[PDB]
Amino acid sequence: LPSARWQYCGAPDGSQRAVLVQFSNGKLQSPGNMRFTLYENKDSTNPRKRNQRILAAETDRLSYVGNNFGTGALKCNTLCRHFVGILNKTSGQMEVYDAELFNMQPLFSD
Amino acid sequence: GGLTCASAPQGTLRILEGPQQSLSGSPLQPIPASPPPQIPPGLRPRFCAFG
Repeated sequence: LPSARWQYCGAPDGSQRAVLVQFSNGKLQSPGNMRFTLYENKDSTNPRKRNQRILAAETDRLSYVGNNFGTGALKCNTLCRHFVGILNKTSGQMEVYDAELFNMQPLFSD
Repeated sequence: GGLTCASAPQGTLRILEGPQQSLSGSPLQPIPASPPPQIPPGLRPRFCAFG
């Protein structure tokens, strides 16, 4: 059975994280037209706030927002951990990195 | 300079931590079964007729 040699190159300080997005209303057939912007909290002194992040996705018609804090932050980001594996098919080596999962949602204000 | 969607993942790995089963020995009871009530040895009659 096909197997890969596992390596956690991972994050140098653990400060580095990749970014996974999931859309609550399904898939985007071809999101190539989406622009993602990652926002971080300016407060680096408060351990609670220093890991707060907002991911915004803008389309022509709607905006999506995901956050890792508050109601929008969901349980899967903690109870479980997410990683990204980059497999080199030639070497059979899988490099594994920490990942952060954002659940994306639509933007409207009264 | 922004973030763009990249190629779809080709596979998923789900990790869980699991221990294994031991041999079946099925040691039902310390002193097992319903041990039967029984005769005290010898006993002897504790009663006699008159005469």
